[PDB]
Amino acid sequence: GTILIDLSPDDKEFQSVEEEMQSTVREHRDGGHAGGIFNRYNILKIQKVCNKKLWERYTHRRKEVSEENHNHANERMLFHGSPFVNAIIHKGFDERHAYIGGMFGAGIYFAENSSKSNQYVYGIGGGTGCPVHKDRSCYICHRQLLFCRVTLGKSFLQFSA
Amino acid sequence: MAHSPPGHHSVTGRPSVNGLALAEYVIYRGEQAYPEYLITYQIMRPE
Ligand SMILES: O=c1cc(-c2ccc(O)c(O)c2)oc2ccccc12
Ligand SMILES: [Zn+2]
Repeated sequence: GTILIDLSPDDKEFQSVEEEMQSTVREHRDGGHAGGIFNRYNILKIQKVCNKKLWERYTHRRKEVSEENHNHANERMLFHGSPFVNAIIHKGFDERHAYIGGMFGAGIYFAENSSKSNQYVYGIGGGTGCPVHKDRSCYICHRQLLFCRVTLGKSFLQFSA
Repeated sequence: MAHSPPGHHSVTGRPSVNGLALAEYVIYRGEQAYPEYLITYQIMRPE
């Protein structure tokens, strides 16, 4: 049920998503090991993901959370990077997309920094880099990230490094 | 997949060392997220 619509570079929505992508690049403490060395991206394409069933599944849960939390979903737009982004856009998030070894337990992880999600595009820790050149810093090969809508509700604040 | 802490719907991982890092978040139900945009890109080699 999923379709992908190309946004024109002239479109304000392309421009605001490119800006959140470009503006939330940071340096990482691994010096680029996991995601590569770069300060900016060459954005080749931005596509809107539309799937009716997955959207309704999201809004249902969003209402349950909201009603348990004085009518506040606490919704955010956050990045997600993975070798399975082509499965996620078709079947949605589920326990197969969970980071069993993550710092906050077995769940599904999202980032405010685009460059944090870029570290997971070729796998946990960047895996072995691009399929074609085996390069975690490949400048030739095309990469893909998801920019996602996420419901936090009453969030348990974990302080951490 | 684990459960969220009793009385809560997600976890916020607040950075408490790297002052430039933004937050990270964890949900325990896949239904709490929706993939809005697919972005195709190259990282650019600094000049
Ligand atoms: O975008 C992320 C993807 C993933 C991720 C981790 C393990 C996986 O098997 C996966 O499919 C995605 O982890 C993150 C951790 C912190 C912040 C963002 C991410
Ligand atoms: Zn490559």
